[PDB]
Amino acid sequence: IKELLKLGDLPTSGQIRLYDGRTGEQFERPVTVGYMYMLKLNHLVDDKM
Amino acid sequence: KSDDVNGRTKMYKNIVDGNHQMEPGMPESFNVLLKEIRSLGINIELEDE
Amino acid sequence: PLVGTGMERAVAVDSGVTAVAKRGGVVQYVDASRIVIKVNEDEMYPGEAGIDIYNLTKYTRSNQNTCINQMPCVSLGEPVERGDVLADGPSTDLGELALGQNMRVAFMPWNGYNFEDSILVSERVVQEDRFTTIHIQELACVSRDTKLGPEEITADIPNVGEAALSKLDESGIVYIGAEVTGGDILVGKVTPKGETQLTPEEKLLRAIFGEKASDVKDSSLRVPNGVSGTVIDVQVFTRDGVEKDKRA
Amino acid sequence: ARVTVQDAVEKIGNRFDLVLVAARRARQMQVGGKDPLVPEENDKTTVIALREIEEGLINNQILDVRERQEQQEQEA
Amino acid sequence: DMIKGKQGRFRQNLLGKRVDYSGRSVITVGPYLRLHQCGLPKKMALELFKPFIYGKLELRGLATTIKAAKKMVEREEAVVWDILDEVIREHPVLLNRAPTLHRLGIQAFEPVLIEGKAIQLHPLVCAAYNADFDGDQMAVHVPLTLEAQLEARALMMSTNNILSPANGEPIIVPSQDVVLGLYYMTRDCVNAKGEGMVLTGPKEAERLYRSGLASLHARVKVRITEYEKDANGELVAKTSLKDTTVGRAILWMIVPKGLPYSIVNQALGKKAISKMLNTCYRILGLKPTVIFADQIMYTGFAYAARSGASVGIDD
Amino acid sequence: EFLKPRLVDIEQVSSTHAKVTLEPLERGFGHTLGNALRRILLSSMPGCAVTEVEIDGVLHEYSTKEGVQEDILEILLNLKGLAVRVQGKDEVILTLNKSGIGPVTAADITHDGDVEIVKPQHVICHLTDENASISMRIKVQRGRGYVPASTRIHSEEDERPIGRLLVDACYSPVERIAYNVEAARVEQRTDLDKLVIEMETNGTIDPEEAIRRAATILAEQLEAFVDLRD
Amino acid sequence: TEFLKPRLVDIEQVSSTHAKVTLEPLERGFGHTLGNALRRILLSSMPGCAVTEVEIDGVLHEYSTKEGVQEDILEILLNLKGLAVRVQGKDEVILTLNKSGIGPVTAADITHDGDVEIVKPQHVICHLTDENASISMRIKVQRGRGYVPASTRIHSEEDERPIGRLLVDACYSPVERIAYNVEAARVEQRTDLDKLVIEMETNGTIDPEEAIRRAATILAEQLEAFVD
RNA sequence: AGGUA
Repeated sequence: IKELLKLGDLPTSGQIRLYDGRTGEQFERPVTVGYMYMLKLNHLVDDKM
Repeated sequence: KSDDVNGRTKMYKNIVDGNHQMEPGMPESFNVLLKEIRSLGINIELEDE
Repeated sequence: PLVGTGMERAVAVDSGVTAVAKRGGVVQYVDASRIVIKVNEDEMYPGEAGIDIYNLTKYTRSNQNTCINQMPCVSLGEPVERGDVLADGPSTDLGELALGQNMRVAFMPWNGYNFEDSILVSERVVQEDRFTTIHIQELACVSRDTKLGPEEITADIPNVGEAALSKLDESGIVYIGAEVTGGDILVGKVTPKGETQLTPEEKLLRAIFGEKASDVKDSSLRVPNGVSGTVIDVQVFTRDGVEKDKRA
Repeated sequence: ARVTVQDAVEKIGNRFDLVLVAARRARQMQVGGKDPLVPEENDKTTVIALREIEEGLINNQILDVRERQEQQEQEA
Repeated sequence: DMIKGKQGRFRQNLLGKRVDYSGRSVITVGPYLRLHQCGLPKKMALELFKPFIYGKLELRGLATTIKAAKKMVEREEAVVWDILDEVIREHPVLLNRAPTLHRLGIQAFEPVLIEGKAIQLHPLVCAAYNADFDGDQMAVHVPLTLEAQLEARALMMSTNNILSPANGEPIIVPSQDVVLGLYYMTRDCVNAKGEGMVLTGPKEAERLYRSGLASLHARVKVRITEYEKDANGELVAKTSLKDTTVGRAILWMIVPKGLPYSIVNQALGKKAISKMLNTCYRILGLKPTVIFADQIMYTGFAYAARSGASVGIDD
Repeated sequence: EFLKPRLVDIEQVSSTHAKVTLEPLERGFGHTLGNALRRILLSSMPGCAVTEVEIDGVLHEYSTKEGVQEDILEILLNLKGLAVRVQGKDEVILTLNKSGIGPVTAADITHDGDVEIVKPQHVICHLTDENASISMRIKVQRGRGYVPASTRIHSEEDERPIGRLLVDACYSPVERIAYNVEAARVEQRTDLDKLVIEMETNGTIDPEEAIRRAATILAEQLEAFVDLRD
Repeated sequence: TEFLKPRLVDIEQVSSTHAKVTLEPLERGFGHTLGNALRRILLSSMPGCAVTEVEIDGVLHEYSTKEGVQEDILEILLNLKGLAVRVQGKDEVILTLNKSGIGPVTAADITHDGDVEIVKPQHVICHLTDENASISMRIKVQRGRGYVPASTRIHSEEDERPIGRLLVDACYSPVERIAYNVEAARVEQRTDLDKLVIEMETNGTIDPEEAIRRAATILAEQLEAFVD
């Protein structure tokens, strides 16, 4: 995984420091970002009311 | 709000009219219970003091 | 899915939701509803076997009231062979199983909006119209034969607004493709009204206004409140021996 | 809005008959016949009763004595 | 067989004694809400309070009959929305977890109208409900009569139930994210920007932190006025220098007057925060405790977000 | 007391990519200006977007015509990303008309004098039949922010024509904003930094006009702060 | 296009020190934009006057005891940071504090100049006990922008001075505290608006409303060149 | 019946 990240010109640790949107000030220490496969389950709030 | 049909109607009318108080009444479930117990060979009654 | 396990292709192909080419050849015709394949010479039966036609199931109600449609993932002139994915079914792209979506996520607390196991979601997600599902729900209006008189479907409904009449045809059925919301009338069902009991105040009011009780009561199928959407398909089933209507 | 009823509990230590007395006060407040004694912020009778009890204007005794005096002018 | 039932008699108590004027929906976090209030979606609020809407509409005379009010509310015109805000403003509503294990499973909150479809629940209260936001559904009940409204405000209210009925220690305790934020804010390093500085008031500490001239945690001497409940219940203002960290002073800004500074001049875990709330309640009372709990929730969330605490593959 | 930031070289590494520099900025102001401009650009940028589309052959979003390999919903989705600039009119109705096999792209739209297609290669659909013909009326209007077709449909009450299809309009022209404050070294004043704003936009809004509009919005907001009502 | 502007700004204040200003309605996110911008302007860079260098006629160290004074040098230096001084003349000016006798040495004991105005007439600076019962020094008060810690100042100062010039952190900015809270707000049926709550504690050198308005003036003054 | 806590 780290080798493939190096091929992508990305930090080896997999953590990138992110700048907040509200204040425009970066968080102390890097934060883990990445593309995760996320699923929308059949429990939609519209059906639940 | 559960089983007292007369109390439920009176509450709805009171809230629409802008008044907040209730008739304790008797839930219809309990009257069903009384009639169903009487359906057996068992007497059940409501006695005053 | 960016991070798969290799069973995505097998699951997508083996399930019936994917239109798979039974006999290889050259794609002769591509359409959102039809895919016509000119079979190869070495795969046709003796005589004229001709073409292979695949009709794509589109926007059909599943058992969970979710849309299932198949989109063509091939183009004209593409050479295909047996076992190839001609059309990608629901939650499937390029022959891979594609239930959800791959999204950029950051693991960090954010003003407590993601507190227990909660997710915080950017407006870009709804802007990209991703994770936007299509729910095809089913509604049934049955015109029955009651002892008060046979029910009928008609556009003219007593004591209703003209907006309701607007969306129906002369047959009392909403047009295919009309946008409806909760409470709108879809089928103009009416039931032969029986004997009517009137309170003294009702009798006084009918004496005043000159109105009298309607011989037929409204029984039209309204959209249940809380749901919206477009009428994409209308089915009419009239049993044999009963007169057909215009919409059928 | 009344976030806490602890100050009201201080005046009426039972914390249950507090509900009864403030409910009586608020019902006389909503049902016509009685006029407020504390300024409102477009609020219903409940927080009015809480504020009235909190400043000591209304408890069980004041409500009872007031219903007497009103009974005496209406009987006249 | 109709009499004999499980659990208990069916129609009477269970199953199940259904109730009117109730709703149900999925719950989400309410991190901006005050403790005594909860987010209630506009649609559920409208449907729940239809008789109230009719009553107020006929009171101000915008509808001449109940039927006209029904047409107005189903059209959902902007007129009925102000009526709805008025009826919600003071009316408390009961929030209920699907399983009810103890009396904290039902708590009153002031509903706040929100566009959307899920009930926003106060983060501090989810511990009492044993509710995690993973699809849990909660029900809302409307206490109709004035006696019931008052009864909910006095007893059902969350702020009235800050302590567990099984033990005196508070049940509304900062739990996970806010605890992490507090810990990161109070935990001290060995070297950081702005060590050895001398500060007066925690206000200079917050100024230095927000300006980036110092670090959130660094050993600093700060002059702070701690108040002690002494004599007969009178505040004793003692102003002196404490060796602490910037984050600790920033937190001390939040802490209401009357508590010893030693309570925050330490690494704060879950136990530390729970003990600190218990001490605050015992020393000050109810209202300072509720205000301090809400403020500590806000501070913990904010400084957890600013922390950027993340779990990687290397940690 | 202060020196004044001035619009300096605005380079275009790409048609959709713009790097705009602001050199004479006081230290401590770079992050403030950068964050403020980022917020304003992502939030309140006026832009042109498609709102309603009338396709002759179909009656709703969930149908398909002959000779097209993309569902009508897919055509609407592709049109959502269509990049267009209108100058004189706030609302325009473009006509798309093409028959014959081939990829129907954005350049095929009948272009008016006030309407510019900045992404002519943006494919709209594919016609896979010789006699298949597409005729569409695409309504493009001006707006800011994100207005989906579930809010103005409540303000229109089931729009009377059934042949028209409403799409969610993402009027935002800018897709990505970043700002870097770096030490701008210049002879006058020892403490100065420059703000480099790297912007990815759909080409509908020029970076110069973008920055000017963001500054105008920020100044209008600050106007309330300048004069306080007591 | 059509742009929304805040209506009916409300301000509730405590003395000339602690003001809460609520502003609504603000369009999506604008509450955070304005709050963060104002907070950075007020904190990082605001013109003001502050104490920079101090004398101690006794020990010329910044952490040793002072004879005749029941306060060590570090905390008497700290006392001067809280001293709110507004100078209306030349940028750098020297104030001589010379008073004998036991008791609290406060700001009233400092001589008043035509260019320097003492905001707080009673403010604890020192305490004098029996031993020498005399306190004496000269203090630099300088005009500057923002907050300049002493540890940073010596880094930015290569011109050396004889030992006795005790450097102190200067808070030129008049605000001790600035915070903004963004909360949901309602207008008509659109609920995406937000209230901006600016809670700010100032030193009294300037009224909080004046502080906010001049901060916004500085921001817009930075801006105009962008707008045409 | 399956699914959710």
